[PDB]
Amino acid sequence: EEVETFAFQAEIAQLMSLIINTFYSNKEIFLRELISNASDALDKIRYESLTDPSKLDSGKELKIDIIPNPQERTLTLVDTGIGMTKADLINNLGTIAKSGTKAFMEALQAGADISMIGQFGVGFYSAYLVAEKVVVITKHNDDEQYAWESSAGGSFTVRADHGEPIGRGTKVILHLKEDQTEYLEERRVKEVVKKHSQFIGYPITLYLEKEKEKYIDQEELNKTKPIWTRNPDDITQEEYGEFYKSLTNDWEDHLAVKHFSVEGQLEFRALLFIPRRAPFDLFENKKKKNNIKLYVRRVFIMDSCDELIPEYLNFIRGVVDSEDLPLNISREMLQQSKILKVIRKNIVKKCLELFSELAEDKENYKKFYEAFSKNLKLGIHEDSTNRRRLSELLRYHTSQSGDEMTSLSEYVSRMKETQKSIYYITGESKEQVANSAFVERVRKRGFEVVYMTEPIDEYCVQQLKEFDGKSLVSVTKEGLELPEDEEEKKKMEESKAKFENLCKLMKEILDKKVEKVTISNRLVSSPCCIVTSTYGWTANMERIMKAQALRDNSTMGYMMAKKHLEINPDHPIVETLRQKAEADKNDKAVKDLVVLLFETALLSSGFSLEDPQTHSNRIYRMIKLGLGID
Amino acid sequence: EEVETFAFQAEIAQLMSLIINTFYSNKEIFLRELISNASDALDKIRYESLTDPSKLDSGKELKIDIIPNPQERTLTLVDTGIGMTKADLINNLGTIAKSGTKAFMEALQAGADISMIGQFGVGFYSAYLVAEKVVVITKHNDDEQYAWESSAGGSFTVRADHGEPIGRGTKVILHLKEDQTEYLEERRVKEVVKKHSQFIGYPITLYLEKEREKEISKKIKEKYIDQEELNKTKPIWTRNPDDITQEEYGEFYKSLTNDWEDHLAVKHFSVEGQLEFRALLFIPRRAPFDLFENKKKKNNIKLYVRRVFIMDSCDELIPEYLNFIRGVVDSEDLPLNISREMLQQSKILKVIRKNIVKKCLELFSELAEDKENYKKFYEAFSKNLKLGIHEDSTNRRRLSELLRYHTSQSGDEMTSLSEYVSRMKETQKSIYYITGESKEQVANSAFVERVRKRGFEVVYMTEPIDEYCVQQLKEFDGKSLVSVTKEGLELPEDEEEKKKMEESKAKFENLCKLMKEILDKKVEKVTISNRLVSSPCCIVTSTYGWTANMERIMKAQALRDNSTMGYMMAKKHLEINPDHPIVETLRQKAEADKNDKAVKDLVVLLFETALLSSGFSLEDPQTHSNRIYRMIKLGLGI
Amino acid sequence: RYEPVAEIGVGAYGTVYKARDPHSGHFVALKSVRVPNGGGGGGGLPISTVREVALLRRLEAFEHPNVVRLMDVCATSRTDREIKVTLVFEHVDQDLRTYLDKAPPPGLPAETIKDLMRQFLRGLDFLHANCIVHRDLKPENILVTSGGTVKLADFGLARIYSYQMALTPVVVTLWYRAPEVLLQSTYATPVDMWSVGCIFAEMFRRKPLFCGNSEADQLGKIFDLIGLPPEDDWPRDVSLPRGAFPPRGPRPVQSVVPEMEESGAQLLLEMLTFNPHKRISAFRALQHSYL
Amino acid sequence: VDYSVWDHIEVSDDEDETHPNIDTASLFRWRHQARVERMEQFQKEKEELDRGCRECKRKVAECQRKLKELEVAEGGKAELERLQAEAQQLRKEERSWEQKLEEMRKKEKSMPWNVDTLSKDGFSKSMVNTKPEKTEEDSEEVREQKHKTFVEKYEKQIKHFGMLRRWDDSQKYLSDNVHLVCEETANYLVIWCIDLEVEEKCALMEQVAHQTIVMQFILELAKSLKVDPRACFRQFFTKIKTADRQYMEGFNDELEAFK
Ligand SMILES: Nc1ncnc2c1ncn2[C@@H]1O[C@H](COP(=O)(O)OP(=O)(O)OP(=O)(O)O)[C@@H](O)[C@H]1O
Ligand SMILES: Nc1ncnc2c1ncn2[C@@H]1O[C@H](COP(=O)(O)OP(=O)(O)OP(=O)(O)O)[C@@H](O)[C@H]1O
Ligand SMILES: [Mg+2]
Ligand SMILES: [Mg+2]
Repeated sequence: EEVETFAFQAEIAQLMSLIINTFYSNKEIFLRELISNASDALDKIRYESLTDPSKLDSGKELKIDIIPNPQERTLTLVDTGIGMTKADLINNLGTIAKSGTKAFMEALQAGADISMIGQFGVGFYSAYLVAEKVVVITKHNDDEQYAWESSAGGSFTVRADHGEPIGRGTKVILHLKEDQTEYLEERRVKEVVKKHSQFIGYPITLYLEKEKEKYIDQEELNKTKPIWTRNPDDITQEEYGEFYKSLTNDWEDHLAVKHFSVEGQLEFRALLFIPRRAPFDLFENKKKKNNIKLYVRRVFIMDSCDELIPEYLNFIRGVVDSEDLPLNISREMLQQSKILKVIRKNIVKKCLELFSELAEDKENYKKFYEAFSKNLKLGIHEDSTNRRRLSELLRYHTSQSGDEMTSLSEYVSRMKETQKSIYYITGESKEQVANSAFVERVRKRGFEVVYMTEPIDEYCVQQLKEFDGKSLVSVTKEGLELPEDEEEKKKMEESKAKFENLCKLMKEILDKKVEKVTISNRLVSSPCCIVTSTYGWTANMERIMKAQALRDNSTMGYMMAKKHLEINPDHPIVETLRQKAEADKNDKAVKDLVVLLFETALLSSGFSLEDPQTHSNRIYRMIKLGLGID
Repeated sequence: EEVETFAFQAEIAQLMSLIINTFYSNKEIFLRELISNASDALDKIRYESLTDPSKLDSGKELKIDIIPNPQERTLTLVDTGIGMTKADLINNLGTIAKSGTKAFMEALQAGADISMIGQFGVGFYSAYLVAEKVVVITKHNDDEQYAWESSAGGSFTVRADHGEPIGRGTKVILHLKEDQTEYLEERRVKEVVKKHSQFIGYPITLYLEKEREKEISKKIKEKYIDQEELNKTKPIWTRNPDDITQEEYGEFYKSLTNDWEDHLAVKHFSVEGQLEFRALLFIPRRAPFDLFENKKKKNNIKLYVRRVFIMDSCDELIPEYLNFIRGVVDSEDLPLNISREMLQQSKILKVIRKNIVKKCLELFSELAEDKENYKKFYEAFSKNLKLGIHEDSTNRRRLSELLRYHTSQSGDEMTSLSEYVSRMKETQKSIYYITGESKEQVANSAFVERVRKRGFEVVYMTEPIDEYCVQQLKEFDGKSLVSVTKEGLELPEDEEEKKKMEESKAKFENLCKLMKEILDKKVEKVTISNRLVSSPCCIVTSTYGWTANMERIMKAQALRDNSTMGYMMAKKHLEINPDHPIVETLRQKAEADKNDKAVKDLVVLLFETALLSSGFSLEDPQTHSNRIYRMIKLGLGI
Repeated sequence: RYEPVAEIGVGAYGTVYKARDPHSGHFVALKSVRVPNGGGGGGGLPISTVREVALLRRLEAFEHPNVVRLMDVCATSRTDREIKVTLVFEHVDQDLRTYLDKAPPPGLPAETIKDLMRQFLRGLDFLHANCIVHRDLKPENILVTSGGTVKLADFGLARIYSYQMALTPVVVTLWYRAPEVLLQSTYATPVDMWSVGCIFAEMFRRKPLFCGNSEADQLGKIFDLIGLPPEDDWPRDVSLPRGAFPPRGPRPVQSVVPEMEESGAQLLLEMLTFNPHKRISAFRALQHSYL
Repeated sequence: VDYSVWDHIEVSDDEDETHPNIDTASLFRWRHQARVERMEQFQKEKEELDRGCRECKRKVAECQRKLKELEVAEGGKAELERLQAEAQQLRKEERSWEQKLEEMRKKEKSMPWNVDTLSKDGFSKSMVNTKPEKTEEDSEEVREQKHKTFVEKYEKQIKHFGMLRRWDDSQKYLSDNVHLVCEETANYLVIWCIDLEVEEKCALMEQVAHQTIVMQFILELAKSLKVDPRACFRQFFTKIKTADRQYMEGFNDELEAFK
């Protein structure tokens, strides 16, 4: 009437050309697709034989045989599956977006342990990405042997085959294009096999014309077996070790392994591995992030650890094998990347659990930590949500320890009943900070400090603001609080008055070299010392940040912390200076000494020296005076 | 046996669902593909009207309008294009892998300048990613108005003219899914079209409910928004470079990226080879705050196909060190895959990159002529230059020419290494330089004292990246580079003075020996060098590897404390200045008593200060200061 | 020294590149290693890469003709850093409060504020798009970077102050909290903007716009600038004795707040307006020609 | 053909949905909170609706019992009719609570997918590879079997190492073939050099000797460091790329002596 109804049409002539040109990008995947199809058929046999074992009379072996033929420049793939009937060849094989795999999966709805893939129904045609022509010869258990021939030119032919008999299954003859002879190379074939066929359930063999140049049956082509598919409680340490070593190609077995599977709308099985040692290229910016690989039904999809795991966890090796993911028409790409983020989160939780249990194993934890504490600290820096968990894994050397590291919680357990903060000191070396004047009074007051000797600690401690309710404080900064006996406090105020004008004099001498001159009881053996304001970079942070090649120098205008000259009023030098200020505050020799002392303190305090030459020149002058040179 | 011939079949029932469900991951392509089709139809008219003006008798204005209808949860695309006939709706629109653009590809032999965008004949069906149902009402001039209608359920229908005036092009009715209402939002619409229809030849407008003051006029504002603005930015590279001026080109840059300031340096790139493309290169007047935040995805150089944004993979389009040049690459000859989200055969981009880089280098060379803006450029991206020098082996022959440094003869004037070389003496067969923590440091270094006394120009270098570039660049214009901080600093000098130094070596031979013993396991070799003038001694680096400025850089910057490398890579040498009063005295003191511990302690002091003056760290600065305090106490009588 | 043209695989000396001798044309492995200088044992120049390459050049002197060795008389940088390139970045701790402490006297460059304002409001548009609730956002929850970028953090008491905090987060003068906070209602676009509106005035003055004691008293300071009506322009969610706030006029924000350009005075006054529905949205203010 | 089941996944830490003026370190935490609060509100609502439904259900159920009793009662049918209407209202109330529960079911259907709804911890099993029991094997007995079969198995691969010269190729080679870093390999290389001398292949012999001392070098400090050579062979190439001309040649002298 006013409306006409039409069925949707499809221009197969164009569609086919799209299939073998625009639907795919990579072409080496033709092996994956054809092998996958073989394994589907091999599962078809298995299932059918479960109901009727006599179906195995036409051959009792389930495998995929790869036989290159350079003399023809073709590739023979023998699939020992059930086979296809004449009808199946013209109905399923010869039809776009159609696969009898689904029909078999419908048969499997009656209950089975069978797992096949092939929901797209186009994988076959990927053969023409590489092959000019494809011939499929098959012999279904319930039909005759037929040859199926097509160059993907809009049509195909079927005829009963003659000569060599096929017990069951099908053979694929890939009339490889003249510029596709690279797939006749052993290496190239094995490359693809290792790329997408490394966990195929059925044996895949590669025949090579070798010593006598005869086709040698490379049975070990895919000898690698799935482990996460097995019951973890029935998997031994030796088996987990062998898997890790096979997975990573590392002669050394793993430090730790953890099986992990989820069930529900999202479903997968996985193995996570902690390596015993860090890789020499661990932090390489250009390193492929493929430590943990992603599979669907044991078929390699991708290994993008950039999203799968945190960068600070980018050392854990493993396999995640999902049961059902929304793969694109091109299986190499996964739709809904948020799924990967969900998977990540689940993995992270389990990694943290593993780390905690590893921490219980003190000895192996120590080994772990020594190798991957950098990554831990990077986690503290990067991850704002698991930092707390990661902070429990932190271990440092402290005053009350030897060369044995201790946790922050252990530090906390040894804090005084009046101690409200964690004392610490950062630097280049343990000995450097061990000999710092900043921890001398701290030790005199009976306090433990945390020694932080790694450059990353400046970034780590930046985030470590409070731990177990305890605050943290650097001994190198202004405002260092140590127990103040009221008697001593009075004496210190008296001392402040005593050296008041002295400090004022020193400031006049070094008005543009130091922000404030004052006495402090934080010092013990030193006459003086330079401290860093609580605002801005520490001396260590300054030195470290200056190292960065790609640093924007103008940012220092917001980070140049104030320097203050701490004075230790108990020294003869300081006392002498006071007396000298009284004798003559304008005494040049005294003023020179003040400058000397400042630079001496500044330098030994770990602060940048403005002019090493001039500094040493003063020294040389003093040396000459001692030598009587001039 | 008998060979039977069969045509390939297609299970459309499955195929259709695969087209919708498995071909795309990003549903934003919905509007892209719809707009693209509209623009193709508009291209069809342009041609037809080009060769026959009467083709516009039923409408001349060519544009693409988008009208959202939240009250229905539908979208309306107004295509003022040539439209389709009943037969085309049935044949082209209603067939998978069928496109009438191919008919124009073949028909338009005269229309060589008519470039249709895309050609798969399937993109239409992606409409159902977000739409429950699509109706295409159209009237090609060669037919009447018909309403094509389908929900992608294996069938489609076509209805007769319903009276909704369409005498040209088509009305596409997009019935959106319950959970796709975000595409009814102005913001969301704009977000999508700005990334996909950026350079559509025909203007795209939106008809949006205008945010307005309550209609109480007392006050009232306009009821609807006409968002023509979406296509305010036009293609520039498509025009003739010689006819393109900055009055428009600089404006393009400012619209290219949100930057209210004209570019610094630019370069048009026209490629008329197999990979025909045109590209515009843009250099900012300043580096961005996040310039080195390599954790972030790149998007400076973008790849367009037929003026349609496809990729922005700068990782492939350009070098890392060129990740500051912003621009557009536009080709109509690229083999995009079925999704049009990725270019097939990445080797294409490898070639494109190389070609672009060549023009980047030429641009830099052009800039070198404009010293004023060159210095601005240079300083803004000097690190990037040095990174290119650091990483891009092949093109250092051009990148090293762009280097500019302050020297002992140029002072505050930053000059070229080629200028340095052209002004080298007949004995100055190597380029002398020094690296350090700062200009005034190296400018007052003991290492450059004799060098200046010998009349040599010293190139001052201070960045950590400079410290990389000096290891890398050790020759320019035929003359090698020698750090003045290194041992073996063979300055050209009078052989007779060398003889004097050999006599001095004999004079201070026993002193050097004693000092080495004093400094056993502190210094590898204590010896004499006339590089020193005012200093008695100086820790000097070796001809290769680690140097004074380097620890600061690598030890603190590197996250990997490769303790093997940390513990396997530096000696220590101590130069002696035989003319210095202290050195002279030390000789006398050694001769007086080589076992005089006080002298030995002095040597250690001098050693530590030699380390300090050369920019080296001490093993325990506190004990250094302790010695100082002790000496102070002695001076104070304490 | 040698002119690099190609690249060798990655190994001991990392990404070894390939060059030619500028003079002789001989090929060479552009081997590279990171270069520090001294360490905890003092200075230097820990054994010796500084002569290791001399070995490699010594091997070149031998010409033993199977000596792939590092290019030129130095441990050249041909992709250095161990070898292994890695980056790490510092977090910005430049609190808005710190900014203001570092900022100049009343009359803070309006143009700087405009930039920071539109950054803030742009941030809000995102937050409003993501329905981020944070009526507790105060000056100190605003980050101003060294590049002049506003970053927002700490979105409401529900997920902030997990560690040591203030004992008077509310009792403290809430001159930066909207009337709707003072009225004990809820969070909204106008609430957020009212808060920062006063902050923007603080930025101009380098000093809090208002300063009262109680919530009603705080309004008593607020009202002095924005004006006040009786119980006929008050919202339903009011805990304060609405109607017991004797009406008063407004005080031209343009003249009250230093360098407050009239257009911004209008935007601010709209942000400060007592009635949340007479205020301007983050988007509207963001897109205003003032910014 | 239908993956729409995963079109609504909510990720609270989605780093691809950020903003230049927003600090996501706390935003992600906000998102987490919001998700939790919404689930709490949802659950509360559902339980209250279920409660109300069950209450009205019981009320009408008991009223229906009473309707039977009123029907039986001699004249209670006047009250019956009153109660019937009341019971109908109670049923209508129950119904409306159930209708609201149906709307809750619709809300569940619209619910975003996340780590708490997509899946559960189907299986988890940790393991720390501590051990394999302080022990020791006689390396001479191991060699008796290993040297005889290992060397032949990898004879060509041992030779391939001996044919290398670049320091970087040697590192990568052993990185790929870590199982070759041992004495049996080095011993073959020594023997091979002897055979090459006999065969007058001195050019190759010299290069094999170079690689012989490389493997011996690995073995040399592996023993000094008391570690498995395969765990530290990479540090020899690290040492080689870092050690002094005089001292690396001295290490080459110590190495030649070690061989
Ligand atoms: N070894 C085999 N034995 C029997 N039948 C086979 C074999 N290989 C392929 N087939 C048939 O080929 C037909 C075409 O399916 P095809 O493999 O192209 O789709 P698919 O690969 O199953 O789906 P996908 O595109 O997702 O891989 C199937 O119906 C299947 O029956
Ligand atoms: N708005 C429109 N106006 C006119 N024809 C249209 C319109 N939309 C779709 N078509 C029809 O669809 C055909 C091809 O559209 P479609 O997008 O599906 O394929 P294509 O655009 O050629 O390439 P792609 O399939 O990649 O988009 C056109 O030739 C035309 O017949
Ligand atoms: Mg298949
Ligand atoms: Mg189209």
